[PDB]
Amino acid sequence: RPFTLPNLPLSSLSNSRAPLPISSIGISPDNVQSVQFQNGRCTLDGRLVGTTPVSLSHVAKIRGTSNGTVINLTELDGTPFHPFEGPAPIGFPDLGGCDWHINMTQFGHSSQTQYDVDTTPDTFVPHLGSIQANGIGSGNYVGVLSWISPPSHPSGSQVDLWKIPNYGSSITEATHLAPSVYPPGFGEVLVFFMSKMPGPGAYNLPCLLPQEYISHLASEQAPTVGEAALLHYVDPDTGRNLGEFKAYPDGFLTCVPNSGPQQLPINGVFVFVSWVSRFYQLKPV
Amino acid sequence: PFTLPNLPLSSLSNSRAPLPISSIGISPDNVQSVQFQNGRCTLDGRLVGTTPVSLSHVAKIRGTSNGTVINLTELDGTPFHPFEGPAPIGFPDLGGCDWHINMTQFGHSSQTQYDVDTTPDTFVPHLGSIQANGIGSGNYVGVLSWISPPSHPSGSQVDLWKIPNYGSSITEATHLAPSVYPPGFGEVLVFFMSKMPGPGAYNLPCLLPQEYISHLASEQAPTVGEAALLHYVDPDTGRNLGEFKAYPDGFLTCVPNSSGPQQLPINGVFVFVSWVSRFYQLKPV
Amino acid sequence: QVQLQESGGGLVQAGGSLRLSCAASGRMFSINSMGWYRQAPGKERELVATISEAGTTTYADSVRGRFTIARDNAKNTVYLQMNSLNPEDTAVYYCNAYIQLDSTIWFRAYWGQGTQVTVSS
Amino acid sequence: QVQLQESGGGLVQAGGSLRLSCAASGRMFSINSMGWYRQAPGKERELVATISEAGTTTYADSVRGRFTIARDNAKNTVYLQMNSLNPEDTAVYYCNAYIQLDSTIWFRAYWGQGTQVTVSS
Repeated sequence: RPFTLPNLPLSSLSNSRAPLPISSIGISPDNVQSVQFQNGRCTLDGRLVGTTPVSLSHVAKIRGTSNGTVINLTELDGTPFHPFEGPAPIGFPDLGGCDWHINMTQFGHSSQTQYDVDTTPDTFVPHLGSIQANGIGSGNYVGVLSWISPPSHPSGSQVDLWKIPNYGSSITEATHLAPSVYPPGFGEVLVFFMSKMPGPGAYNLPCLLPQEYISHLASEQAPTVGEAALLHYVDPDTGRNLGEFKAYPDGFLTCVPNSGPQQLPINGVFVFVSWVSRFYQLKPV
Repeated sequence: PFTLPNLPLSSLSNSRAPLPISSIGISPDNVQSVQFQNGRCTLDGRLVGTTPVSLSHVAKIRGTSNGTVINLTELDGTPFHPFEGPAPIGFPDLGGCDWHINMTQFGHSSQTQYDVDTTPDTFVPHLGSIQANGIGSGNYVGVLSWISPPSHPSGSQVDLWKIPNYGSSITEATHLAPSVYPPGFGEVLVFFMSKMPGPGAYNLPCLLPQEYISHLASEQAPTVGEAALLHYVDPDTGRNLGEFKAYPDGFLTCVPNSSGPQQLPINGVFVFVSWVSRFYQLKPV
Repeated sequence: QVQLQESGGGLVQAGGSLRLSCAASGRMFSINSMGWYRQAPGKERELVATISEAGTTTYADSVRGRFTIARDNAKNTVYLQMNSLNPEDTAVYYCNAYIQLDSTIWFRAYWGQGTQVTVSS
Repeated sequence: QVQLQESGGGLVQAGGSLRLSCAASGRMFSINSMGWYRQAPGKERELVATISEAGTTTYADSVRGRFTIARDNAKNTVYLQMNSLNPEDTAVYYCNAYIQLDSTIWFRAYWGQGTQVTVSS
């Protein structure tokens, strides 16, 4: 089974951490080394990691029953959530460094309600299936992330979407997160797919893989016959190679900037060239 | 070679709203043809109607309100050009109901519910304009959140088998995607259903899951036949649960056996078997 | 194209009578309720009377008893017979219909060009 | 694991003084503000005092002037000196800290076991 990536322009794909279209390619700031996103995580042979779902209709969503004080979560299909198999139910939002505003609707009832989520209080324990209701009346709901705002705590902190929230523990390993992703070094930096997120600010949500890439990989289940996949970022109109890229088995892309990838057009297509060694040196973009 | 995604239906999404697929169904007796504008793609990957590649564009709107009218654009902010389609890409195509769209803004706080009646003379999405109905001036992005019984004609029941009138006195003036008809000889159209929030047991049908569409548009497989014989396979056992036909225009059919396709499990996978004639007679499910 | 053409109207002394008609033409699949609306100077468009395909009637309280709505389904024509007209009936009258362009499409509201009715003093 | 250990508290006559301390320990990556909260039986937990990593303070209106919050950034320890105590200050006092477990994760609020403060009259 030969390895392939979707033959679709990036500008036509979606973010994997929220249902938003991809608007740019980017790299992290200097002070951002590793990232530990729990959504948008899939290996090159199609194994989903963290809370990543197959389809975008599960991304950044919640489902549960409120009693006025807490929301007891379930999985999005209504089946019970079993703790300690992951940090949260599949599709749960993983946006740290901000306050969440989730649009809640119901099956069989009218109207929508804004659910304001602070991810810092002791009540916020999604890994045990419980989060504070914060005024949401009793009933069964399904919610989707609608917009974000600066985190309530620490007061005055700026939005930082390079982080994931604390899923409710004093010990990092207790929540069984997907492992962190580090830049390989030697000039290679992580490649992120950005989307503009509604809210009172110029919010740019980074993710490691487009959601359409994830469902493609999970469907293909191609054997990872190498340590890294050499890619070409191709302009579909011209056919011209705009830059060399490497995709690693854990499910992330890297490149060597020359100014660099953030100046690349977003209407290009990633094409698999060949399997190469992890030490393959890329030409600067 | 032609292929369909190797993913269970229960993990994919609807193509007319960002909702997970919950069942397979057939239309009621009184429903012959359907003219959905979303969820339309040919077997060789050509998008039709208002169908987008990604689910992050499905059932969404973007435009600028002035207090009285919302002037629509494309979701990326580029102008919508009339007479190239019935509406901007991704515009909702749910007829027979009232729309409740959650509107947010880039750079501003809060969300607003936008209540849309699709029958008044103000509703002309094919000319890029819809009534603001109280939404204050500004640029917004909105997504369908929940539906309710249509306000006009008063007392009519929700009918999601229809598309709205996009604003014209002549059908041909709106340049719609052509209707889809049952091929006959006992063959009935196969629809992928999703539960839609609202005060009722709303089931939203679509002709293809959104993940099928991006797969077909990515693969661009030559339609080397007049019809594609499919098997609905249980992924755990591998047993064939029913024969299906996929037609080049982008829809599935079957021959029902009380026990039929609506009784089929939703965790199965559609597998391409071979190219057959349009008149290949299927075995009842 | 779907078109609604109104006939009738005009000037009449207070207490007199006038009749309005509205013809529906064009390629269409179905017609639901039909009705009459009016707009006087300084006010908004208001409901006068509506008639369904079955024949169920709705009347504004201001015209109950005086006005009568009728419809000939075979000709897709709705009629409004106005009796005992007063100066408060002076307005521009509009025919209205909810029409299905095709089997697959939902209803849309269509309007006539508008007919002036003037009651003298 | 993150741990908050409190010391101090106890019984005091009205008008007297008490001192509270709370030390933060465990594996962590960053620590923001630390503070003191109190809760009497039949009431909710309310803020008493907060101190930032820089040293910026917030006080409840009911304790402004009487209470003093201090912090030893090098030891990750917060201190509370309560003066001019009244019997209405009787509650269980809890130290609080917003701690970042790792560089990749956002802050979380952590609490101590609680220290009883009883002011007689």
